[PDB]
Amino acid sequence: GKKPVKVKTPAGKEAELVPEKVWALAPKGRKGVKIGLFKDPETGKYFRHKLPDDYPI
Amino acid sequence: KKPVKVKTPAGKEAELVPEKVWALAPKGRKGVKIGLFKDPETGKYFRHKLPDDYPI
DNA sequence: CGTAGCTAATTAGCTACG
DNA sequence: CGTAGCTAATTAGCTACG
Repeated sequence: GKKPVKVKTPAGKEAELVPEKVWALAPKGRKGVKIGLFKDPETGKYFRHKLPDDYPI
Repeated sequence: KKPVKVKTPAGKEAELVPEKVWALAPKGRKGVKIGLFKDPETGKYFRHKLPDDYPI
């Protein structure tokens, strides 16, 4: 079970979505941010967003 | 559009035209003029100092 | 201090083409 | 039709000098 993330949707509302896919966006040598792929349940569209630094990848 | 004599990160010397130029200066100081270059050898970008007379 | 935008990975959502 | 190729969008640290 992948943990849900609290995100402000592109629509505007807040929601506890669970990422379709998770990966680390980082230039070599150092860690960067964690990016999750989300699907807006409302409009059906996709959007990316930063994840908490301690989110399990 | 004027070429600038820069030392590439690759190590070689080249006469390159900067894609983007601007002034990197704090308040009250002159600072420097910075150019955005692209190493033709590797395709890698790098910043470098431009002459103080360069058109910004 | 000060500006500017590349860099990394990922894929949906296009367009393009054979 | 099927497939291949390009971009938008997502972060923050990095680097250039004086």
